[PDB]
Parts: sequence; structure tokens; C-alpha cells
Amino acid sequence: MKQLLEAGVHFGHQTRRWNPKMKKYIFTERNGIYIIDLQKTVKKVDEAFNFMREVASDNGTILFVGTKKQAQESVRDEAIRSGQYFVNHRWLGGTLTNFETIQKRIQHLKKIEKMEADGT
RNA sequence: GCAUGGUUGUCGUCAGCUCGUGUCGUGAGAUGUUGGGUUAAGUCCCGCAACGAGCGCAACCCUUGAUUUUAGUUGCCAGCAU
Ligand SMILES: [Mg+2]
Ligand SMILES: [Mg+2]
Ligand SMILES: [Mg+2]
Ligand SMILES: [Mg+2]
Ligand SMILES: [Mg+2]
Ligand SMILES: [Mg+2]
Ligand SMILES: [Mg+2]
Ligand SMILES: [Mg+2]
Ligand SMILES: [Mg+2]
Ligand SMILES: [Mg+2]
Ligand SMILES: [Mg+2]
Ligand SMILES: [Mg+2]
Repeated sequence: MKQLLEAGVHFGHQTRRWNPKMKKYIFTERNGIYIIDLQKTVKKVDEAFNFMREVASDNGTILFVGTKKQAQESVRDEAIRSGQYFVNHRWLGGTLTNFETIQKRIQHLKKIEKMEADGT
């Protein structure tokens, strides 16, 4: 349910393209591809589970960020179901530091949308 | 006219000149404005740590090509007499 459940395609990247900081997270070395300690994955996903417990115990706003082309259906669908927020296309430079300009553009689209339907 | 105001030529109606808020730089600064396409054009698109805006481009002005209403003299003459 936590170790054997995933199985399938849960391997790493090629040996040439790797980060040394991950030496503790590698199980074995396959042909180029590395192998990741699934035993570890369980503990740390449990800590992520508990951290999101603490975060979302109160009414909190969260963002699902994902652009990798094998990601842009999920983040959208569980963000819609969970009612939280997501960015699935490219990340515009400064959506948080320039939150003011981004929300001006949001207000622009929203106002012209009420123009289209609620207005003339 | 080499002390000036005003008026004009020229590149050339060529496509440029900048700002606000963010980020990257010890700093002067940088990015946007670089790259690939497309356009008459910084015209637009796709990329991309930038998101937008302003003066220049374009539009508003004049004329020409089609047509409707209003108006028939000094304009026009079709069906009618001269
Ligand atoms: Mg003289
Ligand atoms: Mg003089
Ligand atoms: Mg002179
Ligand atoms: Mg002289
Ligand atoms: Mg002079
Ligand atoms: Mg002289
Ligand atoms: Mg020049
Ligand atoms: Mg120049
Ligand atoms: Mg320039
Ligand atoms: Mg440059
Ligand atoms: Mg322009
Ligand atoms: Mg013009």
C-alpha cells in the first residue's frame, strides 16, 4: 500500500545526469538509470502528509505548480476537485513578487468578462 | 547665421526613444528592447525572469472607386407639345 503499491515505472535518471547531493537517495545503479530507495519514499511522504495536515487544518490557500508535459492534467483536476489553486502552463516571471501586476491583469480579464456577459 | 529667436533642408515616413513595478549585479548598470519566424512597421506570434504602459508605426482628417435617403435651380430630358 506504500512500498509495493507504486512499483511499475519508479526509476531514476541516467548516471551522467545526476546530482551528487542525492547520493543518500540511490538504491542501486542500473544501466544508466539509478534506483531509488522506495523504503525512504514511504517515511518522507508520511512527513509530507503530516505537514500538509498542519498547513490545511486551517483555511489555507495552496498552489499546485507543474509544467512538465507528463503533468498537465492532474494538477488541474485535483486542484479543481480540492478547490485550491494551480498553475499548469508556464510560470510567468514574478506571479508572487509582482502579485500586484498579476492581479491587475486578472482584474482586466474579469472586468472585460463581465463586459462580455453581464455587460453589453 | 561661429552670440541668438523664429522658419527650413538632410538622413527619412527610416523604425526607433523611453517609463512604472519586479528580479539579476558590491557598484555604475542590466532585463523588458536578446533568440527563431512573420510584417510596410518595436506589426504580430512562439520562446524566454519578466508583467505592462507611453511618445513614434497603425487609426481619427482630405480625396478617389459602389450605393441609399434628403433637395431639384442656373443642373438633367425619359415618356409628352414646341
Ligand atoms: Mg552671415
Ligand atoms: Mg543661430
Ligand atoms: Mg547654423
Ligand atoms: Mg557660414
Ligand atoms: Mg538655426
Ligand atoms: Mg563660421
Ligand atoms: Mg537615422
Ligand atoms: Mg536610430
Ligand atoms: Mg532600443
Ligand atoms: Mg543583450
Ligand atoms: Mg508599437
Ligand atoms: Mg499615421
